[PDB]
Amino acid sequence: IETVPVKLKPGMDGPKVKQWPLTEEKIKALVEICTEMEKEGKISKIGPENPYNTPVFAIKKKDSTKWRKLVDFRELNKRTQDFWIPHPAGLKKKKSVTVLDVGDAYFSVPLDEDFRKYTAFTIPSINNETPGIRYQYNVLPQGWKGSPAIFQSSMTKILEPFKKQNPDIVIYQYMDDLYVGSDLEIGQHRTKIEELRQHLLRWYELHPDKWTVQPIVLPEKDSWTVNDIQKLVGKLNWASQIYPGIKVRQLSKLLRGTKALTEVIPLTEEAELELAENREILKEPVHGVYYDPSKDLIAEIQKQGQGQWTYQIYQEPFKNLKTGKYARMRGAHTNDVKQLTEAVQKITTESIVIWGKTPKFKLPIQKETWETWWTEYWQATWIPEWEFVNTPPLVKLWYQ
Amino acid sequence: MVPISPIETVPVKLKPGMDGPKVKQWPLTEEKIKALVEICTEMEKEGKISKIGPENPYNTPVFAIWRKLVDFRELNKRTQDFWEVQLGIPHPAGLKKKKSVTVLDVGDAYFSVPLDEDFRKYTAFTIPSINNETPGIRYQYNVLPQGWKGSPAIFQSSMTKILEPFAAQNPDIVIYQYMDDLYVGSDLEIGQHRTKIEELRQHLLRWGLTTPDKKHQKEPPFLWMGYELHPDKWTVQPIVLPEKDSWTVNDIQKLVGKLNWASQIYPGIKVRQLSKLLRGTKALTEVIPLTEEAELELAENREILKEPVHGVYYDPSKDLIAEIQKQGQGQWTYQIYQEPFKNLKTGKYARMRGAHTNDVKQLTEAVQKITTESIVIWGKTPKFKLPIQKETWETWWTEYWQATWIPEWEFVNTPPLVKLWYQLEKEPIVGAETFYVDGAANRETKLGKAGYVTNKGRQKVVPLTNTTNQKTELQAIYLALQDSGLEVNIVTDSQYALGIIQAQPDKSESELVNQIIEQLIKKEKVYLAWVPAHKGIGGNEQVDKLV
Ligand SMILES: C=CC(=O)N(C)c1cc(Oc2ccccc2OCCn2ccc(=O)[nH]c2=O)c(C)c2cc(C#N)ccc12
Repeated sequence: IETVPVKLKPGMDGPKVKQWPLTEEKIKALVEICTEMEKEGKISKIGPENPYNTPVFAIKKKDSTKWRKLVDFRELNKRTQDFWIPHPAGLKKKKSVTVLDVGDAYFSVPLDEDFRKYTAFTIPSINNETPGIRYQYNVLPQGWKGSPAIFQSSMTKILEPFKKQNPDIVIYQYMDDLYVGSDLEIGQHRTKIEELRQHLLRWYELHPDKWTVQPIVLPEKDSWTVNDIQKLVGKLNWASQIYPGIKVRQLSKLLRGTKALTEVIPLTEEAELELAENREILKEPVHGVYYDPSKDLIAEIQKQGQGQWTYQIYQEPFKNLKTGKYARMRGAHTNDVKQLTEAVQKITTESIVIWGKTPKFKLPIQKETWETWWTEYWQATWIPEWEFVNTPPLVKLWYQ
Repeated sequence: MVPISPIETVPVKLKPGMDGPKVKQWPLTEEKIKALVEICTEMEKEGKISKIGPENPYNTPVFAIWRKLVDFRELNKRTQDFWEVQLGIPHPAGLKKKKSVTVLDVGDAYFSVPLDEDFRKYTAFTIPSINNETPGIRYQYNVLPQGWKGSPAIFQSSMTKILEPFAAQNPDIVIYQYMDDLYVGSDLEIGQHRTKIEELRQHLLRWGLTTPDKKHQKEPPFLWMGYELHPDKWTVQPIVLPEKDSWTVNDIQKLVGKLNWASQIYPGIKVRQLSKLLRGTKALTEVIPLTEEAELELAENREILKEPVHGVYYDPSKDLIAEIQKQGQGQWTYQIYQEPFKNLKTGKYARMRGAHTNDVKQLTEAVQKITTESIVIWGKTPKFKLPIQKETWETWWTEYWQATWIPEWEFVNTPPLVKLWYQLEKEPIVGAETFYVDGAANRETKLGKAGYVTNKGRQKVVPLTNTTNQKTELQAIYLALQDSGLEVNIVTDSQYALGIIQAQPDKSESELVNQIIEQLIKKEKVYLAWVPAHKGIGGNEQVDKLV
C-alpha cells in the first residue's frame, strides 16, 4: 500500500533486450492475459518514450490447460541493485519439500513509480506488421528479484501464525516459489500443504532425503579383457585428478605386450591389491570440498542415451559439490531437447534447495537448437544462465 | 467550427547529463534568406513554428535548397533513445490476399502532431538577416520536425492510438501504417470497401487530419523496398545480371547483392564462389579474376534468372510446408509453400565456418533457420520435407553425444540424400586385428614419426618432416586404417584425434582428416579405443616413435 524506493546499480542503464519471435497461439495467449492484467491495473500501456525492453513468452505449467505469462527478467535482475537472510541449511536435510507458486501475492503490492519504466515488455506482432503492444508493470512483477525482497516483510507477517504453530516445518522463499520442508507422511504432508494454501488464500512432491552424492564405482569381474583393463586404467587415471593416492602401475603392468583387445588377461595379485586399495580410496569423500557463496555454481550435463542424463555441480574443477543422474521418462521419449530442458529445470531446483541460487549450465547442445526450442518445454518461473559446449568431453563414459 | 480532438503529446527528454544544442548558424545568401523568410512566415501562419525571444540559448542551423532543411544531427546526438518505430520490415510472403487494397495519404498529419511543450525550446533555429544588420529571426518548432530523432516513432504511435478504435470496431478490415501512408485491405464488396474508406477519412478528420480526396498516385503493382506487390502475387523487383568482361570487387558485391536478394523467390541461387572471391580483400577497387567454379555458378544463376518467378500470398487455412535440398560445398536451398508448384518463398543456407562438419549437422542448422524465419513471417513452424531417411535420422540423434531435435518432418526422395557415412562400434571386435598407434614430433626441427604395432606382430613406423604432435597422431590412425582389413580395432592415446572422430565429420579442412574419413567409409567395422599415454600401457609404444 506504500511504495519502497528502488533504483539500479550505479552507471547501469535499464535493460534493452530484443524480444524474440513467438508463435501465433502464444501471442494470442499473451494478448488475453495482458488485456486482463490491464483491466486489473497490474500493467499499463506505454508510449515510444520508453526505450527499455525485457523479453516475454508464454508457457503452460504442469497439470493445467491455461496459458501463463513468463518474463525473462535475467538482464533486469543482474542490473537491479542488490537487496538485503542466511540460506536454510536444513531444507536439504528435510525428508520432503513442497514447492508452491505464491506469485499472485506480488500483484497486491504497487511498484515504485520511477522504476516502472524498467519493467517494459513487448507483445510482438507476426511478420512485423504492427509495432507490438508495449506494457510496463504497476505492481511487483513475477520473476524480478526485487519482488520477493520487497514482499519479504508481508510474507513474514502472513507466515507468522503457521511458523509459530509448526516449529518443525522449514519455510524458504526463492523468487515466486515457497519451499516447505517437513518429515511427515505423504498424506499428512498433502493435508498440511492444503492447510498452508488455505491459510495463504484468506490473506510438487520433492524428496531430498531420497537423494545423495554418487561415488566413483569400479567394475567387479571374474575375467578381465584387455579392453576392460584399458577402460579401468583410463577411469582410474581420470579419478586420480580428484583422489590423490590412486595408483595404476600394477594394472598397467598387465597391459604389457600387444595383445588383442578381446583377450582375457588374469589379474596378478599385485593388480588385485592395487585395485582394492583404489576401491577403498574411492569410498572416501573428496578432500577439502567446500562451498563459497561468493563464487558461481557450475552445472555440467552429459547425455548418456536411452533417456539417461548425468550432471555435476561444482565450483572448482574436480571439486564436485553435487552429482546426479536424471533418468526420468515423462512424455519426452522422442525429444532430446525436452529431456535436456526438464533436466536443467530439476537441477536448478535442487541447486535452489541446497544453496539458494541458480547455477550456470554447460549444455551439450548447439546454441541454435537450444535457443530455438527451449521455451517450448520450460515450466519454471525462473531462468538460469547457460553456455554451450561443442567438443565431446571424454569423461562422459566415466560418469556412466 | 467543429471541435478538433487534441493529440496527446509524448514527454521527451534529453540524454542524462547533456544539454540542448548550440550550433553556429550557417551564413546564407540574400535569396536563400528571403526564401526562408517566406517559408517560415507561411509555416508560422499555419502553426508549425513560433517566434521566440532572446532568452532561448539554443540554436540549430538551417538551410534551403525553395525548400527549408534543418540539420538536427546535434540535437539527435543529444536526444533520448526512443522505442524503435519498426523492429523489422514485413515480408510479402506473410501478407494475406485481399479483394481490395486502398492507399491513403496521411502526409498532412505528419506536421500536425504536436511536440512536447517543454522540449520545443531545444528545436530553436535562427534565420540570418540581410547583411546581418538586424538580429536574425528566431523560431522554434511546435510539431514534430522532419529529421528529428523522435519524429517517426512519436508519429507512428500517435497514428496507432488514433486508429485503434476504428480497427477495433471494424474487424472485417485490415489497416497498416507505413511512413505517411495508410494501407487498408478488405475482402468486402468494392462499394462497402470504399464506404469504410470514407468512414476512415471521417474518423481521421475527427482529429483534424486531412486525407486527400484526389485519386492516389500509387496503384498496382506496388513497388516497395525492392518488391513487386500484385493483387494476387509478389516477386522481387527485376534482377539483371550484367555482362562484364572484367569483374571488380564492387561488381561482385553488387552481383552477390542481387543474387542474395533474388534468392528469396528464385530457387537454386548459389553464392559460394562469387562470395569466396571476396575473402580477405578489403579493397573496393581491386579487379579479381574469376575462377572456373564462379563461372559455372554464374551461368547457372543466369539460367535460373532467365524468366520471372512469382511468390503467392499466405493462406492461413492451408498447411505450411518447407522442403530442403542439398547443393554441395555447404550450400543448401529450400522452398516454403502451401500448394505444390506455388511457392510462398525460397531461400538458401550456407554452413558456418568450421574445421570439421557433416551433412546432418548442416541440415539441422538449416531446419532451425527455416523454423525461426517461418515463425517470424507466419507465426508457426512449417512441416518439413527433408532428403534424409527416417532410420538415418534416428540412428544419428540416438547415437549423437549432443542433444538435437527437428520438428515434424517427412522423408522426400530427392538426391543427394543426407546419409551417415560411417559408424564406430560400441564394443571391441572379436577376431579383428588390434592396431596400437602412436605419433610424436619434435617442437624445434618439426621432425616426427607415426606408426603402429599390432597383435599379429604387424608393425610400421614412418618418418615425417614439418609436422606436429597432433598431425602425427592423426597420421598414425590413418596408417592403421590403410594397412588393416575390413574390421579393425584401433588404440590411441590422442585425446585430440578421439575428439575429432567422435564429432563424426564427413568433410574437413585438413586433408589428413579427409583421408581418415575416406578410409573409415571403406571399412565394415571400426572400434576406436582410447588410453592414457606414458602410463606404461604395453602395445602403446611411445618410445618406438620418439627415436
Ligand atoms: C504498412 C504496409 C506494409 O508494411 N506493407 C508491407 C505493405 C502492404 C500492402 O498490402 C496490404 C495492405 C492492407 C492489407 C493487406 C495488404 O496485403 C495483402 C496482399 N496484397 C498486396 C497487394 C495487393 O494489391 N493486394 C493484396 O491482396 C501494400 C499494398 C503495400 C504497398 C506499399 C507501397 N507503395 C508499401 C507497403 C505495403
